[PDB]
Amino acid sequence: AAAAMTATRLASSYSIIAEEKLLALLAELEALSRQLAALTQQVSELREQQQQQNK
Amino acid sequence: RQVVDEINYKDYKAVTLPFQHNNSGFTGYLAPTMRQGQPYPANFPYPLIG
Amino acid sequence: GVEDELPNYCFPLNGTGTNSTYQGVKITNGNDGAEESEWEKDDAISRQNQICKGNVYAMEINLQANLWKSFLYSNVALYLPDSYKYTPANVKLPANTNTYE
Amino acid sequence: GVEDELPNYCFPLNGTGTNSTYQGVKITNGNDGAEESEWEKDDAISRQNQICKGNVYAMEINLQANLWKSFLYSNVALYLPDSYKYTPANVKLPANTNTYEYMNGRVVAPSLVDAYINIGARWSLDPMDNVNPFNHPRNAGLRYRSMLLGN
Amino acid sequence: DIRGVLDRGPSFKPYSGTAYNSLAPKGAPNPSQWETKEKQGTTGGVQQEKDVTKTFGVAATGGINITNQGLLLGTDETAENGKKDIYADKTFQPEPQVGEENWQENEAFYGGRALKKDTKMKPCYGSFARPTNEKGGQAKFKPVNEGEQPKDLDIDFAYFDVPGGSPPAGGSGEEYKADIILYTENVNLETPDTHVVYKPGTSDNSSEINLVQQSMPNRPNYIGFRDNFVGLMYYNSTGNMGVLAGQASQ
Amino acid sequence: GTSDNSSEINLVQQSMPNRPNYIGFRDNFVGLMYYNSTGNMGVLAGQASQ
Amino acid sequence: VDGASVRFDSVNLYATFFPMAHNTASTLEAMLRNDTHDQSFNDYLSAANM
Repeated sequence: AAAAMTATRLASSYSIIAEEKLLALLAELEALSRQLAALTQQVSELREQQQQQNK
Repeated sequence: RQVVDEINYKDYKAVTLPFQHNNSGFTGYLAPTMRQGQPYPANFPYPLIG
Repeated sequence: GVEDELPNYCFPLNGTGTNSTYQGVKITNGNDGAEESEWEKDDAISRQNQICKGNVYAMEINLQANLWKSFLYSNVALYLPDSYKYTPANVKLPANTNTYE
Repeated sequence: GVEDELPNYCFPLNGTGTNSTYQGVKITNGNDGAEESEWEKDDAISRQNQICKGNVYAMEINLQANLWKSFLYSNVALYLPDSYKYTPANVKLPANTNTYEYMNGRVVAPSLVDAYINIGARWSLDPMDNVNPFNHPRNAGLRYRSMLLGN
Repeated sequence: DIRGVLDRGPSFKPYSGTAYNSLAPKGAPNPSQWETKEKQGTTGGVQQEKDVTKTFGVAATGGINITNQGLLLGTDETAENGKKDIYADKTFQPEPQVGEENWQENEAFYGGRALKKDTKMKPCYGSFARPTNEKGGQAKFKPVNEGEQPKDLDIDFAYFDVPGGSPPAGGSGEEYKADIILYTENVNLETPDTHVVYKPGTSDNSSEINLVQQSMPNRPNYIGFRDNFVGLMYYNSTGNMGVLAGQASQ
Repeated sequence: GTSDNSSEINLVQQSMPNRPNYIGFRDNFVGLMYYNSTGNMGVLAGQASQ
Repeated sequence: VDGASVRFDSVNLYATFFPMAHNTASTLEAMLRNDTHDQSFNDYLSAANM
């Protein structure tokens, strides 16, 4: 009877991205990319400049 | 109130609103419009007495 | 205003008020076209079962409004000053006013 | 529930809808067997004798059920929150929910709260438990001052 | 704060009236059938078969055309142009019908549901039938099985053609197929409260006489504790009194 | 039908009355005077030392 | 959800006393009844959990 009551009680108890974000994101990436390409040139020149003076 | 026990009672079938037919054939179907239908034994309100 | 949205209907005593009588037919072995449906002796035929075709006969009545009108007429409507009440054409009344007649 | 125990009948205006016609008969001195009638010329031999050979032509209606069912609809069914009520296909409605036009074309199924819901109980309908009860034609504290200004 | 579980007997009924088909006339018979003998023959050909049975078969819903499968509610997509009725639940839902319009609702073929002769037919007022499938399908007894297993539901088809048909079917007799179908089956018919007042005959088996059946609702009867709980705890009885003695002197 | 022209199809019209909607002033006129709104508040001063 | 539960049938409290001469248990009780010295313990964790 308690088990039957316990059996009774246990059961009884129981997005779309806006273009504003995207267009801003693309511009930031291009801005960083152009800066990154510029810094690569300076480093590449620096290695050549030392290399040629040593040679 | 005492509602029907859905768990500890076999042969219990959950009938939603647009299928239960009590007082059929004498009252409108899902609308306060004309009376449409065929007399027939009711099925929705489960008995709780007798 | 009297509150009423559900129409109230009166239904016949026999349940459906039907009058048309049909006869049983058992659609046979072949195609369900216009032939091949033939009757069988298993069902009644001549006074065979009558089936209501088409919903129950019925007639409705604005139940709530009728009570409101009836309450008005038995009440104040009858108690208006005598200048409004008119005597019927084919009846006669006593001359004096203050009398139940 | 509805305190109904007697059928309520509705009768034809003319007292009886039966329209049969008959003719008088004058069974003679012989034994009342099979061929003793004479149908004397004292009654309507053709038309006028109209008699209802059956019973009267009443039709029934549960008077008590309709009143309680109608009271339940207007007062507790039309005020359900705008998720149980649907919109008929052929009727167009405005956009915003607040406008009076919108909450006047969406119907509620009578198969909702009806004469057979929570029978014999004081249960307040749970769908409209969190619904402002002071917005009603029964808000007698309102229509007193609604009609005070006039009509 | 006594706390248990009580059980009001079968006599308990706290609502005056009925809950099932309360608006139906007190005497409207359920659409059903009654096996009987029908008098026929030129000089006597009485034949006990499915005679005047199915005497009430009120048919509300209509369809385009009746086939040997069902009612064929309406035409569909080109992939499957035929759409019969699921005789499990949506064979003929008793609520909907043709049109929901009185005028101009003339339909070529109608149909409905009815009760087999096995079910002892009772007045529509106060009749209940526990559903068998969650799709709203009315009570449908599993067909009589000896001891093996309950198989698919019990449903039968009955077709009723109008007796007066002038056109022969392509040179045949005066018969035709302009008819109305009826989904007949047995249900768990039971009246939880209402009781029959006027029973014309003696037996309750379905028959033409037993079609006449008027049943007033059961007499209401409330059950509950008494006021202020009188009588729940023994008072002024010498047999069993109850005490408030002190612990020490008792 | 999805039309309003006169025809037999449109002969079957069933119309319910619009649900009632009373419109009057609030009890005790709660609302007709600005109370506890900083944008606009009353004043009762002595007209000499304001 | 699946398994069953425990079911207490009887609970008893056990307590063992050091058998001490009544001559010195009265003296020890006399000391411990004094206001100056009384037992004092602290929770080992000694923290306020949030």
